[PDB]
Amino acid sequence: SLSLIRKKGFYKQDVNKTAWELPKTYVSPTHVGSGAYGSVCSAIDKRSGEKVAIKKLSRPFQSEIFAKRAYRELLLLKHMQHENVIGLLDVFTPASSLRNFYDFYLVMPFMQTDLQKIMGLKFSEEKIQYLVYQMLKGLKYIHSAGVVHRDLKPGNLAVNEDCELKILDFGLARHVVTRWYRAPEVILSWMHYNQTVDIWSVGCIMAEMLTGKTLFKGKDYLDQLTQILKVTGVPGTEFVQKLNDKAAKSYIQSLPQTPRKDFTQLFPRASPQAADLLEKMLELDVDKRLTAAQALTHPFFEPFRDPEEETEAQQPFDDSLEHEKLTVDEWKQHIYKEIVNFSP
Repeated sequence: SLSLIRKKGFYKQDVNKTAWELPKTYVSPTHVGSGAYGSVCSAIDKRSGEKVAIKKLSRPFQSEIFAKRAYRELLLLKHMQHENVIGLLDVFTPASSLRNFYDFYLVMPFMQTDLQKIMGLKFSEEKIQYLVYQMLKGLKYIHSAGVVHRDLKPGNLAVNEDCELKILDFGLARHVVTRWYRAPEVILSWMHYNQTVDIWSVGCIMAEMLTGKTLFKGKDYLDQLTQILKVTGVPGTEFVQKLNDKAAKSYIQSLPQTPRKDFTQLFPRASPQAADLLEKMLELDVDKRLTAAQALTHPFFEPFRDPEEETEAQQPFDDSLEHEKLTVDEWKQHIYKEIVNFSP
């Protein structure tokens, strides 16, 4: 039938030449940024005076790829409940029914910036301890739900002036590069992957926080990896045997063999505990590399460690449609049901 819900509950405003339609409680929408999949405004929840981030999905029903990604993102954001993992305060559409459903919005905690904006500056070790501790807590959590990031980089780590950290954009890897944060087994596919793909990235980010320099930077990854392995050395026959390719085998065999790792030449100014953690995270062998839960027990983190904060997901993340192909309309119908049944 006919209804006044929409006109009473929502207002329209142009922000960054894009039409936004928001519930009346969210005021003063201000452009923050844009990507391929959405755009973000900050707004004030007038009920409390608090700042939130609102993401308008960008034409999510233009293709199956976009619609499926929007679905999986919504599901992930709804499932995760951890302080170091970005989550949902609200989702809504202006539409009163499925018939009229074309647009939706995600409401999230506002974070002023991200680590990419700070890279190049040398961080004090206590700042590294606190920020990397938060990264690992967040990873422990998503990993416990069966979710991996797989594309962790400074741009994906939201931070504020108090060094609070949230992880963004996890679980969407299956849905141009000169600085390389992905695990070598992911970039070069030379070995089976596990959840410690994200621990390698933490290592690269921590290395960069320490020195001010990107660890792997240049046109060709393998050439940049070599520069480091020439200084650091590689693991032995137990590692080489796991390699899925004899050309990868020859590459590793041609590098210096070093029984015990020592990142002293690599990071001369790094404290002993920093260097030791770096060595255990920046580990080529995927079975030897620390998990998040293991890295959290490292003495590097003692000044900030609170085991109670190191939670796990109560339930595994469930996405039966992960490998499915549906039409745009079928993805839309699945998304709509998830918006309607949302509750904070």
